[PDB]
Amino acid sequence: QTGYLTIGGQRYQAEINDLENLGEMGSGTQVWKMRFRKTGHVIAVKQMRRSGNKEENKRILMDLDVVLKSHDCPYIVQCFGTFITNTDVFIAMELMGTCAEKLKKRMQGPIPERILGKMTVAIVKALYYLKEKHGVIHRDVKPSNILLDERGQIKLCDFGISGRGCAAYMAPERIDPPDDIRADVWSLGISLVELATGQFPYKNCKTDFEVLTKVLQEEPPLLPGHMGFSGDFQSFVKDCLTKDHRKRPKYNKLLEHSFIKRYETLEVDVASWFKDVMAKTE
Ligand SMILES: *CCC(=O)Nc1cc(C(=O)NCc2cn(C3CCC3)nn2)cc(-c2n[nH]c3ccccc23)c1
Repeated sequence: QTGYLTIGGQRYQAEINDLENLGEMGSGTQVWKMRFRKTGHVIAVKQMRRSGNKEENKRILMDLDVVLKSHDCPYIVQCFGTFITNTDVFIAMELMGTCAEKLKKRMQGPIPERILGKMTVAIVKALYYLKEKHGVIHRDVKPSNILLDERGQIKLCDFGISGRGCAAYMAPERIDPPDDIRADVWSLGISLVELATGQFPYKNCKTDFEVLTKVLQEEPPLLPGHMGFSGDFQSFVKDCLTKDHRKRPKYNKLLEHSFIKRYETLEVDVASWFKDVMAKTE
């Protein structure tokens, strides 16, 4: 079903001209920021040109296939609807604030652990939902694929390489495979260290292959102990950053980790902290 926008619990018969274009948005690719004239809702609309790249359009249709069937997951970016015109296809995604990568740039420093705790519970349950409900492997987990908004929500972005990735967050066994959902556990751990310290773990790398050598030759980059990080946080990163993929835990035991169980029940106001950081901007 296309041509219908479903914001909240109301379905509106919409058209491409019923959306007011408010300009394009900067993200990993063509997503527009639009305003539904009949309701006033600001939504994200990515436009897939019919005469576009067949390889890029294939990646757009792959993630939409996963996004559409991920409606019962609260940690995946939702699709409000689709518009199939004669020359274009418009996918209406929900509008969020920014990604963890750009949030790292505006912060110009580390991200608090209490914010990464809610983020950790969100991304793990999002990846676990993909492996169980649809057998989907993200294979490209990185801060650029972790969205946030004013309401304090944290969600997963888009899986254009998902199967039933960036070389900077690639798992050790993805570089030298013997003879795999645990590959994203490493990518998540590398993303956590980058956000918890404000610096990429494998620095001073001018080549993608040089990053691959440091993953295999050097020890996994754990969290520093002089920043006040909790023991449960350091235990979660150390478990996620296990070089031997056979010893790295799956999402089942990751959910049973004490660091996850803390921020499932803890009340962390991600909404107020998000508005304060975005206020200080260039
Ligand atoms: C990693 C880069 C990234 O995530 N970029 C990104 C930016 C924005 C964005 O800047 N949106 C503008 C905006 C406007 N508001 C107020 C105006 C009243 C609402 N808040 N943010 C948005 C998104 C984004 N949001 N949902 C998305 C779904 C799929 C892809 C991107 C996306 C991303």
